[PDB]
Amino acid sequence: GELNKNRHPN
Amino acid sequence: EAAFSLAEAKFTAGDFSTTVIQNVNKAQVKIEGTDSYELTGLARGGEQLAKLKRNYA
Amino acid sequence: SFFPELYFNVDNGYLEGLVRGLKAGVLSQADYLNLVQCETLEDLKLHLQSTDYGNFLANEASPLTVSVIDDKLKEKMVVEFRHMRNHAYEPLASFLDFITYSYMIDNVILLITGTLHQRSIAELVPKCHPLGSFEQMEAVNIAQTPAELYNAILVDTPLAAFFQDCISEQDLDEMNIEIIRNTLYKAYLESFYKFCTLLGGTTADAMCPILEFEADRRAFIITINSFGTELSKEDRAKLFPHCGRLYPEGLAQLARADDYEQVKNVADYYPEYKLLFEGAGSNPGDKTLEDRFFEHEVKLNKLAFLNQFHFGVFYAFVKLKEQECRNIVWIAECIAQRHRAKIDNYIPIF
Amino acid sequence: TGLELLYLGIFVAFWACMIVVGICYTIFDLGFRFDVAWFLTETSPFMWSNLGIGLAISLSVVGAAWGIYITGSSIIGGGVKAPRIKTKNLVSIIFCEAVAIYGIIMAIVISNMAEPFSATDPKAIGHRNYHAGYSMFGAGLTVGLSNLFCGVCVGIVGSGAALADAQNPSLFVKILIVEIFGSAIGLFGVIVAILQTSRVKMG
Ligand SMILES: CCCCCCCCCCCCCCCCCC(=O)OC[C@H](COP(=O)([O-])OCC[N+](C)(C)C)OC(=O)CCCCCCCCCCCCCCCCC
Ligand SMILES: CCCCCCCCCCCCCCCCCC(=O)OC[C@H](COP(=O)([O-])OCC[N+](C)(C)C)OC(=O)CCCCCCCCCCCCCCCCC
Ligand SMILES: CCCCCCCCCCCCCCCCCC(=O)OC[C@H](COP(=O)([O-])OCC[N+](C)(C)C)OC(=O)CCCCCCCCCCCCCCCCC
Ligand SMILES: CCCCCCCCCCCCCCCCCCCC(=O)O[C@H](COC(=O)CCCCCCCCCCCCCC)COP(=O)(O)OCCN
Ligand SMILES: CCCCCCCCCCCCCCCCCCCC(=O)O[C@H](COC(=O)CCCCCCCCCCCCCC)COP(=O)(O)OCCN
Ligand SMILES: CC(C)CCC[C@@H](C)[C@H]1CC[C@H]2[C@@H]3CC=C4C[C@@H](O)CC[C@]4(C)[C@H]3CC[C@]12C
Repeated sequence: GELNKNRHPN
Repeated sequence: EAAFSLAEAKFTAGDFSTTVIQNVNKAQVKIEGTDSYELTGLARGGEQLAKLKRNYA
Repeated sequence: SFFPELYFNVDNGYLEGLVRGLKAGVLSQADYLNLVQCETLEDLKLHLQSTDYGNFLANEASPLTVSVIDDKLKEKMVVEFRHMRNHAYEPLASFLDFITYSYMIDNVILLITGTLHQRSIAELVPKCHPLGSFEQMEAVNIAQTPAELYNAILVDTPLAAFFQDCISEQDLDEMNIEIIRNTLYKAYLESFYKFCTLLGGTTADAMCPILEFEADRRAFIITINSFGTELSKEDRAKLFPHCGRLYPEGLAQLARADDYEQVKNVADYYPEYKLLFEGAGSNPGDKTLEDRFFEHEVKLNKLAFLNQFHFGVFYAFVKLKEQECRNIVWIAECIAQRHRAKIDNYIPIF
Repeated sequence: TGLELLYLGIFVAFWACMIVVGICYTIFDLGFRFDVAWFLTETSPFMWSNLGIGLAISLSVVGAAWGIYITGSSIIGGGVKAPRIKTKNLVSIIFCEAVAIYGIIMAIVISNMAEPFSATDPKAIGHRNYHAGYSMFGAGLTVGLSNLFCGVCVGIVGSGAALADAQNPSLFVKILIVEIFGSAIGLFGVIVAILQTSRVKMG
């Protein structure tokens, strides 16, 4: 898992 | 086997699914070493949860 | 002696009898075998209906799932504990509140974890343990401000006393959530031990051993799990509760410990823990250290029922029913995943 | 422990006062003023006898009530899940109540020994009347306190037996024996009281 620059989870 | 290890972990560590899903932070495996779930089973989880991680890895 | 016989039943005799009656309904070994022989979760419910559980699961949907069974078991335990609490007086009420602090400590950790990661606090309540529900509205509609949440905890939560172990709200964003949880649990366990000792009499006698084992197992497992992590020894020793039987030079040796062999050497000084470590082979196919500690905890809780005029019966019943719910969920998991081989890993009670 | 603090303070103050008062009386050669004879003699035998009867009945009833509630709380708590208890364990309550009965009986056996004097001078009241008063008081104390302790003990054992019964029916029949033993003490007290007022005669 990771939260991207937009904090969108994968 | 990974699913059964997850069940065995839930036996001891309790309901850690919410804690795992909330403390996401950054990905440790990509397609890094940025571990974020260390100490999750610090008091109760311990080996089971560690084993769980290994299995899913 | 404190002569709890003369006055205990004045306020708590009815609840003593009621909680013992509830404990009489915990599945015995024969019931566990009967449930182990099931083939499908529907058959598990059938075999469970003949026990004290009855029709707690009849209403739920026919295509049963382990999550549904776990939720129903937790709901039943919560209902029973709440009914006992509502009929309890000041001292026993404080005791039961102390029991619920254990789950409030996890719920507050969930709240701060969600708030720091900017998720609505109202959306985190569903995942909180019912026994530690924050019915107070001061910690709701926080607007995702960690400082506001910390002030709410301090003002309108019994955890305010345990949050003085920290120094400021900045710690919420400074210390890892696990360290915060373990520090809160250390403070809560010390407060619980002091409360039980102040109660004295049979309560202290039958309750101090359980809290002492809790502290010792917390120390052992915090030492064992933190070997490969960044948790330094100095910061690790802060998480060891001081109630245990390891307090003089035992916790210090654990803090200096740097391997599982050294933890075993420290435990060797205490035969009751020496046996638990000896039986914990930890290799595949045999009981692990956590399972041995669970067995010892169940043994202590069961022995808590040999005393009569004490409040430790309520804590023992709560923990025994928690273990029973975990055992039933484990059996359901083994049934669903067809892993019959390990179906015997449940810890029997009575 | 505020009330406990008050009781402890009163007890300590009273007994420190008693120690200092005894020291002063002994040392100042004023012992003759500490006539225990005068206290035991001028004090009317009627006070002793009536306190004895009142205690014989009241302390027995206090023990019976103590045991009754001690065991009834457990009975009615256990019976929520095993109502059969209410049927079988009333025996415990019976034993507790039996205590009170002894009380009244001894009260009667003591109250039958009372009789006025028509005298006020200790030489006129006499050894017979003074001993009658003292022995009625002592018999009242014996029966009342023995019954109090027996009732409390039987109540504790009955609560234990009711909690045991809620989980295994075949235990009460073997635990009642303890209650029987706990009951014997009551009888003993009564016997002693009867021996204390056997040769008591006011008049
Ligand atoms: C705090 C809780 C509430 C209080 C609960 C407890 C109440 C205690 C009841 C007190 C009554 C005591 C009896 C009083 C009569 C006896 C007095 C006596 O011995 O002296 C007269 C006796 C006999 O006196 P006499 O016979 O020569 O006098 C002639 C006779 N009269 C007076 C009646 C005409 O000895 C003396 O003369 C002593 C003179 C000095 C006084 C010494 C008194 C002793 C105590 C003094 C200190 C206080 C003690 C406590 C310390 C502080 C608290 C811990
Ligand atoms: C740490 C505590 C502090 C110490 C003091 C405690 C409080 C005691 C004071 C209470 C008030 C009484 C004051 C005297 C009142 C007048 C009495 C009187 O007329 O006396 C006639 C009495 C009795 O009469 P008499 O003996 O004088 O007359 C002769 C009688 N024949 C012939 C029979 C012998 O005697 C005195 O003259 C007494 C004078 C001194 C009395 C002092 C108070 C006595 C108690 C002192 C404390 C005792 C413990 C000491 C150790 C403590 C250590 C911790
Ligand atoms: C706290 C638990 C209880 C123990 C402590 C309190 C005990 C006493 C409490 C009741 C009130 C006081 C009773 C005594 C009354 C005085 C009687 C009297 O004057 O006659 C005495 C009598 C008679 O006195 P008399 O003046 O008639 O002398 C005899 C004279 N001929 C024979 C000619 C008649 O003799 C005694 O001295 C008897 C001893 C008892 C009196 C002393 C009481 C002691 C009080 C406790 C302090 C002890 C001092 C050492 C401290 C350390 C202790 C380890
Ligand atoms: C220790 C230092 C030296 C002391 C020496 C002086 C003598 C002792 C005096 C007391 C000194 C200590 C202070 C205690 C104050 C009274 C007791 C606590 C407060 C109190 O009375 O309130 C509640 C009872 O209600 C009430 O107010 C009811 C009390 C009044 C009842 C009066 C009847 C008794 C008369 C005495 C004869 C009986 C003798 C028996 C041996 C009890 O409070 P809580 O414990 O529920 O709450 C916890 C806190 N309060
Ligand atoms: C270290 C701690 C202290 C230990 C020491 C003991 C302390 C005990 C406390 C009691 C007081 C001390 C005992 C000795 C003093 C007694 C009084 C003597 C004074 C006196 O001369 O009185 C005589 C009568 O008293 C008498 O003859 C009375 C005799 C009985 C005295 C003892 C009674 C005490 C109370 C016991 C209660 C036990 C209860 C058990 C549940 C005179 O009489 P007379 O014939 O000359 O009259 C002539 C009239 N014209
Ligand atoms: C406060 C509680 C504990 C009680 C008070 C202590 C009692 C025992 C003390 C306090 C003051 C004392 C009085 C002080 C002075 C005298 C005068 C003396 O000629 C006779 C005794 C007499 C009258 C004392 C009797 C005992 C006394 C009343």
